[PDB]
Amino acid sequence: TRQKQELEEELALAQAYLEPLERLAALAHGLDKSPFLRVIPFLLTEKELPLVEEALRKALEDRYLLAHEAYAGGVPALVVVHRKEVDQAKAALSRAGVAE
Amino acid sequence: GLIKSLAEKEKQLLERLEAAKKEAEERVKRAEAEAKALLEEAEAKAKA
Repeated sequence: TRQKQELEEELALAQAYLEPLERLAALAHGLDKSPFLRVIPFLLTEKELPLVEEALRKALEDRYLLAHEAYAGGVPALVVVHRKEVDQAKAALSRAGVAE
Repeated sequence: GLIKSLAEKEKQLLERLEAAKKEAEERVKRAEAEAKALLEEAEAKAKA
């Protein structure tokens, strides 16, 4: 009864999030263990994306890469920033009301 | 953007460190070789 319950909970997570993580992973391929760059994953909906893009761009200038791929709704979006411009990017999301 | 620009650039930034470690080691080895042989000449001479 614990094993069956564990499988259902497990299956539930796997079902929700296989496509978002798949999209986010591709986006930050090799970028999750390079000291050089820092990446921040976050979820965006179609309506939400223009505002976010403008908001990042004032915070983080033109020394950033924002690429996104579409899961089945909106997009899980990934921003790539230099290490120590991490805070500038997070402030921009927090201020928008966008969670990680 | 597109991640293929920075993805395939990283694997050149990586080569720029790597060739650096080479020519650091391979230079300090020569000097050690020149010191070793110099102090050997200083024996061959001293004993002669």
